[PDB]
Amino acid sequence: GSLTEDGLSYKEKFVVRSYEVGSNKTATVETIANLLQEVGCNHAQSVGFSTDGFATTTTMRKLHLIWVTARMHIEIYKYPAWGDVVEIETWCQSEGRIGTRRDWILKDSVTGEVTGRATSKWVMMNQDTRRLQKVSDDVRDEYLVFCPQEPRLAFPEENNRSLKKIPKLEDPAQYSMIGLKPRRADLDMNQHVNNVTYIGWVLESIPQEIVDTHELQVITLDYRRECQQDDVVDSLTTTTSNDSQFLHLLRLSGDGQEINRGTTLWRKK
Amino acid sequence: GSLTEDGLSYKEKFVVRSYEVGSNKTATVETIANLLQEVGCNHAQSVGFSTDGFATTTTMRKLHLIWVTARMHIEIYKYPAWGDVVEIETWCQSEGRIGTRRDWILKDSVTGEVTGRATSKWVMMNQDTRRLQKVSDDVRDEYLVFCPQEPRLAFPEENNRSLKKIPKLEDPAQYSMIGLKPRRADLDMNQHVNNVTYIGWVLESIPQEIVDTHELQVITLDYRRECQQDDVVDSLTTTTSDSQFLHLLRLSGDGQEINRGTTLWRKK
Ligand SMILES: O=C1NC[C@@H]2CCCCN12
Ligand SMILES: O=C1NC[C@@H]2CCCCN12
Ligand SMILES: O=C1NC[C@@H]2CCCCN12
Ligand SMILES: O=C1NC[C@@H]2CCCCN12
Repeated sequence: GSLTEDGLSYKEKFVVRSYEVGSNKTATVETIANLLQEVGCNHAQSVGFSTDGFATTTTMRKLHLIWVTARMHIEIYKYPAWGDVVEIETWCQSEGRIGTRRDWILKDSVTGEVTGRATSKWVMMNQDTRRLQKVSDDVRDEYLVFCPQEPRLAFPEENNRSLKKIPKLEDPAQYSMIGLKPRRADLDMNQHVNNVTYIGWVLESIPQEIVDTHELQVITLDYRRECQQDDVVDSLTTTTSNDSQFLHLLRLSGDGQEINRGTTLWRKK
Repeated sequence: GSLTEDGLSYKEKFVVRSYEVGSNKTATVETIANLLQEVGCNHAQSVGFSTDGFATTTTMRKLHLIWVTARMHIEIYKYPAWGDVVEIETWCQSEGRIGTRRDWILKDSVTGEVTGRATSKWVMMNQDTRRLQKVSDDVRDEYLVFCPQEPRLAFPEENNRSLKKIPKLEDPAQYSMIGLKPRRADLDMNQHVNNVTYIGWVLESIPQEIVDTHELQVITLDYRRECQQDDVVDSLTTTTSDSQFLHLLRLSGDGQEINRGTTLWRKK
């Protein structure tokens, strides 16, 4: 792993491990998600930002401010096989006072073809109060020198799937997985439930018949609230659709408080 | 990763990843366990055996026979930090008709000091009937050429922790974590619940104040039965003492035993 020649992006190669593959002998979407997070963290380290998943500046730490993901969007064309080398490039861009965006391009190291792409929107919030806030000028200036100043988008299209509005699933859901609880492996270095865990929980309510005959092509997830260590979650899915599409909702098992919402698109294997 | 000069052992280096560390900025025991499994799998690949976690020979596949873990024992002296390079060496040894043993030595790449060690006992069984069998002469001859013929033990000391008898926890347990269920990430490439998941489940019933003030030094686990995708498990722990605990995993319904084990923790 290293920053690229112009220092405005970061690249790193990964060799798919035996325990990282699923029922098809290819990397799972959760293996891909961890690798996206790993390369994002290595990028923050390289330019001096925090490495705790909050990618903070010295000014942000003084003010108890952190970066939090509001939306994650991943599109995989080909899942790498066990032992394959995948190259991932990542970069950040400011979206003015709104927040920041981190993009990723996944490539097969051998052919150089783009096997996937991802985008994420991040908002600033006070860690203690949980209150969101627009990005200050001082913080913006600390980061802008590490970003390309001309737009560089992983999803440049006009009506791309990464910007689609996501509705709230209405009861009754077609399918459900109830009483899901995080274990210590589901928490990060700061005892917070990892965003990759939520991807796994969304996918738990997809029937096994879909998982067996299809491959996940797109997953978009809108994050609303954090799930604590002692929280219990219910994962809800309703079919909305050649391809299959689903609408997802994660909510607390008790009061039904919303944690996440999302959509998936699957293609016949 | 590569087989060593004499071809009777396999070595590989790993750089600790950001998502592999815990609340102490060091690798978790589950990160270590996955790396042990990864290097065991790379060893099987290198000499032509199956890479599905069963390490089968051509004769075993013809007879629907597989290798299954009966006991796992891990001892960690120092957990590697994020970004550190850990070298792991692994080898197998036949234990006659009983079964086979896989050993591991973990080292800090920079200093060369032994930061940890592990041992595992494996038994042969028909994958369909689940009936255990003593190892046939034909199968023994297929893999003896890949093993050191003189004993090479990660735990050579007589009366060592890796051989201790494990009793069954008696009700009431001091602590418990009930209704644990595996998700798809908890299954391997063949839709079976990964052995590393059981290590996580044993540790769920340890109080958080132990986890916060101590480091896990030793974990021994005796495997009795597999947990299916739709099974629900209860993890039970009682203090026996450093701090020591006795563990039991059992089905949430009938109380059928899945696993039993012991842990030893050192104050931070
Ligand atoms: O935390 C901050 N804020 C600005 C400065 C730039 C160099 C890396 C660390 N940085
Ligand atoms: O996890 C949380 N808690 C509130 C905030 C809303 C936007 C992104 C996700 N967030
Ligand atoms: O006899 C057998 N059965 C499978 C394995 C392949 C490598 C050579 C020795 N082998
Ligand atoms: O996982 C299973 N199923 C039966 C067998 C008995 C001893 C080794 C571990 N076991």
